[PDB]
Amino acid sequence: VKPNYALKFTLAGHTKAVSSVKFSPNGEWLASSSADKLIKIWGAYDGKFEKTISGHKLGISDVAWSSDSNLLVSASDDKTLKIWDVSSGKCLKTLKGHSNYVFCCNFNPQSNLIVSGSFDESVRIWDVKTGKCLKTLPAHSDPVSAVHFNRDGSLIVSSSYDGLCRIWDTASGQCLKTLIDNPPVSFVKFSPNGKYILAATLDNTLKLWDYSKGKCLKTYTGHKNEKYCIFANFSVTGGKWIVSGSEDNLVYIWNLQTKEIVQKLQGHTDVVISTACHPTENIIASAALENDKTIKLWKSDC
Amino acid sequence: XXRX
Repeated sequence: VKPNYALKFTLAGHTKAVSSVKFSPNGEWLASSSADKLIKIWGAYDGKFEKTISGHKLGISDVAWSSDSNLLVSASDDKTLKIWDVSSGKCLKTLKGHSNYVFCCNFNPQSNLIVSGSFDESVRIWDVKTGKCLKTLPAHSDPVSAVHFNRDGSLIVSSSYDGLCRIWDTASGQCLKTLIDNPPVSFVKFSPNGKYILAATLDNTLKLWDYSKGKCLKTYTGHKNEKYCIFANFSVTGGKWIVSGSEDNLVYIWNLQTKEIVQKLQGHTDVVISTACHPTENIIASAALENDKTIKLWKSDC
Repeated sequence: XXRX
């Protein structure tokens, strides 16, 4: 019925605001990016600092793991993305092409392509092994705030302050569908089955969309979100929830079916910009801004 | 951070 997330670890180490948290697919680590130009790797189960990854010249707005947990990609204001060897810590490739801050990024499930989103309003698709930009899409008329591949890598969803979500054909570059009132969309991703997409807007609202029927099935509210591109999550390991950061410093958990808030996690002392759900365990990591600078690990029975 |  209701989860019971409780605080386990507060991870400290970032010297400026934390931009995003992501559990590795093998469930062992957590990667965080931050305005302090650094990527930090932490233990998922113990909360222990493992290492720092540096090389970017300005801050970092996003970080994503490859499918085998061997690689990270990061999206920086220095106008580039970097591909990192998670074990050696070293930068394998530098992806150059964007003409402005790189904001969001992800591997495809196969993890031989990277998708990126920029303030130059393009979505770019990069070849992981060579590092070349295969496609540039003039995707939006406003900065791109999220990109994501679907279960099989054939589709890319993207969103923007322009108020639209757009679904793309990975292979052709063609735009397949557009979801439309139309307040700024600060985040989108596919559901795990890839049938719906989850979209956050700067009118304090998460919407769940039936992707193919192009219609809105459910809307979640109650949190504060009017400024920041906050990460939202499908929780699937126990009960089926929607999870999300909030600008009032809480982590919000909703019942996906009933739209009711089932829990609010108190503890952070600033906007929660990023939450992430563990691959197998009932565990949420959350990260906060300049007045907090910590990641928290919470665990539930369901 | 941009995002921050």
